[PDB]
Amino acid sequence: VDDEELNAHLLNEEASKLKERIWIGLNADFLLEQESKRLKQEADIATG
Amino acid sequence: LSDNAKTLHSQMMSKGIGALFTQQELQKQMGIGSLTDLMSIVQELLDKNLIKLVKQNDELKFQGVLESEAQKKATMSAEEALVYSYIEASGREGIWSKTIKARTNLHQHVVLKCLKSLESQRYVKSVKSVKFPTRKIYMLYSLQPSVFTDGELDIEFINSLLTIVWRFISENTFPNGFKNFENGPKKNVFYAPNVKNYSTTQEILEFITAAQVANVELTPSNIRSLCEVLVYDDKLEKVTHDCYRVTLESILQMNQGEGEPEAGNKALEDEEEFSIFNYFKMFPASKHDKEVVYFDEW
Repeated sequence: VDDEELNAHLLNEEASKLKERIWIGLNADFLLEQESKRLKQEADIATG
Repeated sequence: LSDNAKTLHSQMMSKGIGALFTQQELQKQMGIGSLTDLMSIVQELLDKNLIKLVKQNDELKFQGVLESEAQKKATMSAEEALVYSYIEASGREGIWSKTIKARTNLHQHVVLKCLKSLESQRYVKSVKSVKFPTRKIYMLYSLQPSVFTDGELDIEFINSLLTIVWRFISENTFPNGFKNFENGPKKNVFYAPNVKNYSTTQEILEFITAAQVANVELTPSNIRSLCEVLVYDDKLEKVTHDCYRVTLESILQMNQGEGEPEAGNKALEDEEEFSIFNYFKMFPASKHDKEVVYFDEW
């Protein structure tokens, strides 16, 4: 399927941490609520 | 809050063990009326509430926690911190659902949404009783009271501890292997049964101390007394203090396994009452008046 599409999926490492910066800056509260919900679970499943 | 420095004065007077003398000093420092007015304001700023007794006024209770915040867990309602303050002073065991229904004469689904909205931040950490009459649950912290060393111990290791203390008292108050066969049992028992004639007298707890599993098995000589009462009403006589006398059913159902094989010594007398072994009557064979006689559905 070499029709300039297989050689254009991913770009380099340079303009990728900027995308990671955008994602962590915007989609942050849901990830914090998910990690805090995991912390809430592994708090309240210790006792019975 | 930040009204004045009297919040810091309340912290300094509520640091240690306080009483009515602390409030005597707090009214003794400055002029009385402004102190009473500002102290009423500070008590209206989510602080300690007074106590009506024979004495004038007491604190509640000794600490300076000051954590209700009145507006911020997830939403804003002046009903939730009330219910949290109701379950702060529950006491030893906890509070009922019918008790919190009886006070404040509210609905039950507001109690359910209090349950959910306070379980969302871990203040409904309950302790479960052995029985559930009316759900005696929902205390603050730590699952403290437990009404439970032998009560909540059901069921398998009660039987295991029962079997091993039965084995230990059977090997202490009687010798070890002289219950298997009748070839001179126990040798004129305990060597002409005089003044040797001993028993445990706290030695049973020493044998428990020799081996545990460290979950609930630190018994302060009271669960041992409960199992003592559990054993002298079935198969032990226990003349007055601590002399157990395990016998009169230990030998039969202890040496039935690999000690009492077939081709014995002599045939038994008819209707030995102290015997549970070899009682069968039918492959199917229940035609006529065999042993089908007992109680016959009166």
